[PDB]
Amino acid sequence: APKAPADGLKMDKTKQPVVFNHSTHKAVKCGDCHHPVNGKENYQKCATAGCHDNMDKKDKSAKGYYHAMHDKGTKFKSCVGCHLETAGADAAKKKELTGCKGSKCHS
Ligand code: HEC
Ligand code: HEC
Ligand code: HEC
Ligand code: HEC
Repeated sequence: APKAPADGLKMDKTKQPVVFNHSTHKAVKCGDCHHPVNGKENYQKCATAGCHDNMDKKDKSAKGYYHAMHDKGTKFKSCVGCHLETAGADAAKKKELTGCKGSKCHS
């Protein structure tokens, strides 16, 4: 059994880095993010080679890193996708959780 790491993890593959905290996602099952691949939940970094390693922000295939982090209608919920659902009709929360600028993701 893997262990949830400590808060303050940096997602820094790009020029727009994001801090991910596990302690704020306790309500979400590990497997919802560290999703099955070949029938087993995979705990490798999302951008591991052969994973979401296409750094072209325009790509919409499963390989696209930007895509996996931001899109709706994806096989597993994206950061933004889940956050949208979470905020509901609350404009303040929408800003905080889904804003492109001045949000909890991107200052
Ligand atoms: C989505 C909301 C997540 C849930 C729920 C959990 N984790 Fe997570 N974890 C997530 C991210 C985006 C990252 C960073 C990965 C990257 O590419 O930077 C992590 C990181 C981990 C790690 C470290 C992996 C590494 O750096 O090699 C581990 C071991 C880990 N997470 C385990 C873990 C467990 C045990 C969880 C449930 C209790 C869990 N995660 C939930 C996103 C999300
Ligand atoms: C390689 C071993 C991977 C790792 C580590 C992570 N992902 Fe993944 N992801 C991978 C595949 C092969 C696929 C398709 C799975 C399938 O059954 O089709 C996915 C899919 C996604 C999706 C859906 C994309 C879409 O529908 O267009 C998302 C949103 C996603 N993956 C996100 C994600 C994140 C946040 C991860 C790190 C915590 C991560 N994946 C790890 C391969 C691999
Ligand atoms: C649902 C399946 C989620 C997914 C996938 C991810 N996040 Fe999330 N996030 C979720 C909830 C329910 C909450 C708390 C909402 C609240 O304010 O009440 C959060 C919160 C965040 C935050 C703010 C708190 C913090 O940890 O600073 C951030 C910055 C955040 N989430 C980032 C984030 C990223 C980078 C994700 C993809 C890798 C991601 N979330 C996925 C629910 C869900
Ligand atoms: C957290 C829930 C996010 C919010 C809200 C938005 N984005 Fe994001 N973004 C997120 C992550 C996890 C990442 C990758 C971090 C890393 O560097 O590893 C990003 C990155 C970007 C980038 C960089 C793309 C590139 O140069 O490769 C861009 C341009 C970006 N994000 C744009 C963007 C927009 C337009 C958003 C509103 C719709 C937005 N982000 C919100 C997570 C989060």
